[PDB]
Amino acid sequence: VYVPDEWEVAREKITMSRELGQGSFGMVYEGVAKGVVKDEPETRVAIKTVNEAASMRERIEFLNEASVMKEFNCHHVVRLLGVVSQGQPTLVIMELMTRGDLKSYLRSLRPEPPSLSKMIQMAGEIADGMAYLNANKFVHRDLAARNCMVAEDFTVKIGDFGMTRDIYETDYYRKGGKGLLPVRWMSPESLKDGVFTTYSDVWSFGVVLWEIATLAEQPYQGLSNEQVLRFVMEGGLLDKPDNCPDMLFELMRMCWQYNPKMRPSFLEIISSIKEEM
Ligand SMILES: CC1(C)C(=O)N(c2ccc(S(=O)(=O)C(F)(F)F)cc2)C(=O)N1Cc1ccnc2ccccc12
Ligand code: NI
Ligand SMILES: [Zn+2]
Repeated sequence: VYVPDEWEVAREKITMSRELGQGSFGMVYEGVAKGVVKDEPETRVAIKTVNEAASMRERIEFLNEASVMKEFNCHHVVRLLGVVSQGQPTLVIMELMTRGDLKSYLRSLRPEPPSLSKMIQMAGEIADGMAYLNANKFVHRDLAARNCMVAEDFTVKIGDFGMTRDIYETDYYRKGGKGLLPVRWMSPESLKDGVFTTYSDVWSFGVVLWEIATLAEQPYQGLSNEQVLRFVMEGGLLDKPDNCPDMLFELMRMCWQYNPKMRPSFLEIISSIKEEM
């Protein structure tokens, strides 16, 4: 069960354009929306949707994951703008991040070195969103560059585009043939016991920093999914990226302490980069 509220907006006011990709519950689109932002008759939006052919309790699961965003007010987490629970298909409308996911954005820079400054900006802008989420008692459990989102001004925001895009099929393993797992981005304790925490979010952040420093290479390129498990669970780590600044590899290491209680908080990460400006 879900009860509509003041977030509800009318299907009429929402246009869909070109598709953005396959979501957990449906296709996702680019669009425009009216009367959803103050002094702004039109607003470009991401329209997340459901397949008419999905369960009623999956249309309920879909809405109650958007109900979590109603609580948030951080400029580094992608903004919930409205809901359309009434009728078919069921929609959520969000802030449109006009440069898409951090992984495509970094990959688009290969054939052209980004400055320590810019890499440390991006790093602080990810760590701000995550600090907020961790404090509003939210564990991302799929923090990766492909789940960060980039604004027209190049500011980075935490988002989540699910585990279902064709484009990043390499980044997921159906372990034991169960559900998809982003094994390359997972803490040793997430891999062994299925323990997701703030602290395992800090591990995924270490791998995002690696992704920024490598321009989104595949972590542990040349190991199989089962070989990644073995390597990380026995205390293995990623190598210093080529041309990696000292300050940014030391962040990485901190985030990859085997003992979760040894990794720093996002709050401590922000403090740590702040004494570097
Ligand atoms: C799938 C879609 C629409 C979505 O629902 N979320 C999302 C954002 C935040 C949360 S959240 O607040 O729970 C937390 F904590 F995870 F951050 C949960 C889900 C995206 O990021 N999305 C992708 C997306 C969004 C905006 N502009 C895009 C432009 C180009 C390509 C994709 C774009
Ligand atoms: Ni900021
Ligand atoms: Zn379900």
